[PDB]
Amino acid sequence: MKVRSSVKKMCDNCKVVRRHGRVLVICSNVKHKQRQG
Amino acid sequence: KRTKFRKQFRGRMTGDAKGGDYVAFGDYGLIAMEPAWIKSNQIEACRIVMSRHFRRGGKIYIRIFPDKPVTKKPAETRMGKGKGAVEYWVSVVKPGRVMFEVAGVTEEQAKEAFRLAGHKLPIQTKMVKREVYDEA
Amino acid sequence: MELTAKPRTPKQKLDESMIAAVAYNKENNVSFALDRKAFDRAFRQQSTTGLFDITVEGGETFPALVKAVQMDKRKRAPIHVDFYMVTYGEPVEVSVPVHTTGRSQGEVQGGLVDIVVHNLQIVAPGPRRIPQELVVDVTKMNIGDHITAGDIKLPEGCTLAADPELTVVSVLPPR
Amino acid sequence: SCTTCECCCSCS
Amino acid sequence: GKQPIAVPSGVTVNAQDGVFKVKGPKGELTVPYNTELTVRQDGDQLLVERPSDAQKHRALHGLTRTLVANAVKGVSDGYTINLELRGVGFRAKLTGKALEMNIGYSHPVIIEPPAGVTFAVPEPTRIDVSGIDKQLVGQVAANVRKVRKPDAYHGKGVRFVGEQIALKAGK
Amino acid sequence: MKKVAGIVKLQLPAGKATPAPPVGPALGQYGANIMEFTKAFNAQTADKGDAIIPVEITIYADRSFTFITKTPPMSYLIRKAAGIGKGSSTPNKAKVGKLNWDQVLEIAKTKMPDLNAGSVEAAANTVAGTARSMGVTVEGGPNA
RNA sequence: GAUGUCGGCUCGUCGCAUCCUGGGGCUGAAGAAGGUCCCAAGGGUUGGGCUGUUCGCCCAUUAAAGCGGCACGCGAGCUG
RNA sequence: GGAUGUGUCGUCGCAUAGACAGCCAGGAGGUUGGCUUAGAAGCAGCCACCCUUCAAAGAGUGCGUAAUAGCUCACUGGUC
Ligand SMILES: *Cc1cccc2[nH]c(C(*)=O)c(C)c12
Ligand SMILES: [Mg+2]
Ligand SMILES: [Zn+2]
Repeated sequence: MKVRSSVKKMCDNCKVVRRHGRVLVICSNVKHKQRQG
Repeated sequence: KRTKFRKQFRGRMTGDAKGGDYVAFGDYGLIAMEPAWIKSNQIEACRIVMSRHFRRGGKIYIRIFPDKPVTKKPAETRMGKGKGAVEYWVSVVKPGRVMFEVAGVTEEQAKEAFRLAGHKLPIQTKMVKREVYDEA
Repeated sequence: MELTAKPRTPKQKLDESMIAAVAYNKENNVSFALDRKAFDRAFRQQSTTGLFDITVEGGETFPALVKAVQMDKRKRAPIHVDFYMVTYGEPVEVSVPVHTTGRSQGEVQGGLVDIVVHNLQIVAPGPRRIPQELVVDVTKMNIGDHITAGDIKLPEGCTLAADPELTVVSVLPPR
Repeated sequence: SCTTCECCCSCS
Repeated sequence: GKQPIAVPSGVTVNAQDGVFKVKGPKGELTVPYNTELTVRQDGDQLLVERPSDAQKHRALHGLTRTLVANAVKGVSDGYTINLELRGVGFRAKLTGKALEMNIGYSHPVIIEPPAGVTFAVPEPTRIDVSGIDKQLVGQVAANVRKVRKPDAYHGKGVRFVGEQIALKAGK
Repeated sequence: MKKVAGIVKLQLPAGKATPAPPVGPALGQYGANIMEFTKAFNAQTADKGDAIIPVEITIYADRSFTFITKTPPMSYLIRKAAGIGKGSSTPNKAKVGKLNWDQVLEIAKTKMPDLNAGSVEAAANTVAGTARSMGVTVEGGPNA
């Protein structure tokens, strides 16, 4: 998991979700699993 | 960058731009939206940032040269007068002011030479295209 | 440009999307104030080479030509425009932009071609027939071919205002 | 493995 | 948006209040929803219309139907997922109903089906989680798929048969 | 060596033996013999020696294998025709030379087994596309 | 018309930008041993040589031998 | 700085003669395009980005290997 403040896509899979008050990043690739929090 | 010669010093103040056209020397142009002071090296960071992205062309214009000398803290004290004769040189940009404006490279190949040169500038900016026909 | 009102007070428009202009020539210099979006979506095309319909509220279609327009800084939007009414046989002087066509003989060669001067101005356009453009050859140009007004072909009559040997374009070398 | 043109390679 | 509603014979809906009670051959079920979320059986088939349309309202809509459709496929044919034991020595027996795990752990893993679910083990390296409620079957099945998630190098543990899991490859 | 079958495709020279660089570990670790190939292959390449004729191999099992000769490269024949033994970094800037359309007759008369083009005109303007980006110009043509 | 200054010793206590324990994502994570980031301050966090020292180096260990704050915590508590 | 969190205004846009997302299926031949290297075949880097057929399929998305390969895409048809 990569916690960054600047979250953004990385390829053609990144599905920037928004669960419990949080902006995340789900991609087929896991190196792309981003998360602001 | 740093000017070849002048007086030596200054002071400060601000009010919306004045000599910031728009289209000129290119179809595309990156603009300043905030009242700042642009350090000389902060142009380098930009220009170079840009070069890299443009393998060739040199169609990049930087009409925002450093015409202002600032000083600095000589380690401490205060019991003296003018200090830091040589801290750094700035180029006082103001909203609507135009710093850069590429030419020749497609939209997206310009819409990046700017995004990038932007990240290292003290202010926010927006890119502009055409319909700038005041004087020429 | 169904521009209606025309007073010195723009309160009834500053707020509501409407631009603010003023046309003239030497006769009627009627104070104006046209619509935003309109002129917006309008001046774009024709640009400073297109006289359009000016039926001020009441019905009085007048012929004019976009002169000097002063838009707000900080914000790409305009604020004031200057319409210079058409004439008949002679308006004054116009601004004709420069273009180019066909692949240049310096582009694939090793460099790019550059228009030293975007919009170009000539002497005596000709009411009813004033170029809204200007296409100029470029191919022939190689590695240092400087095209000047002394070259660009003129639309039968139109005479050049700017100096003859002034470079309009030049294929700039690489790097 | 190991090259395209001198002499070794790959293969499982 | 969603509308089609295949409510075959066997079932039986009772939108009596916010309590959208159900009854079928597998077993009478019960699924609650929102009230302002209009829905009733028109003629033969069924439909869950909605008051307002956009988001706040169109979401619950996308909810209600789906969920009712499950209550349908529910009592009508019931649910049952298929799991597969994979890797050396991985296996699962049975104790009455209790799925008996045994997959590399110093000590086996015993699992217990919830009141409304039953396990099934064809071969000792394949799992079967049959049940009523669509959620549960899933809600329960997942727990097993947890006991031992597939390792990113040989894809061991529990998985979904045609489980597409690529191996990272090490040395 | 081991019990493995499947597919294979490569591009070895024509009139040149097959040492370690060409095959060896390349297509040898798939259960096959280089020896019996150093012959059979270079046997059909004699009619068209002095090039590198692409050829695909098909494996089955044990020590079985096949091969299908193709058409040798045509960049060699032109280089000799231009007195140049090396390519060009800039195919638009610094070009190679110039030929005649007669040289294209023998292109679509030997490379016909691969050319699935329409009829003549089709494959005739197909080959030019390969010539146009290499560094060779087209002589003559329509009109005039 | 006085708010005693360094270091140590005694006594704590709190913050976290966690030294070790505990939970987790990614790893260039094969196992083992590590890297990194995220969560987490319950509790722990050795004894010596040199130097007033603070630090730091060095001995020998260790799960670790955390970084700071409370008038660089603490002299109506001592040393000095 | 980041973001399918809403409200309101503006721009393209592309479209029942049936798109978008879903699905099945296809996927071109030249050519491992020419170039540089111990080599590099739609995907390290220079140059271009043409031909053929077609309802089609671009010397080309990204992942992948020492190049292969393999896996999908842009273009195409039916199902709604
Ligand atoms: C020459 C060389 C360079 C890089 C890798 C290589 N693999 C082999 C195998 O034989 C050789 C000789 C090389
Ligand atoms: Mg600021
Ligand atoms: Zn990604």
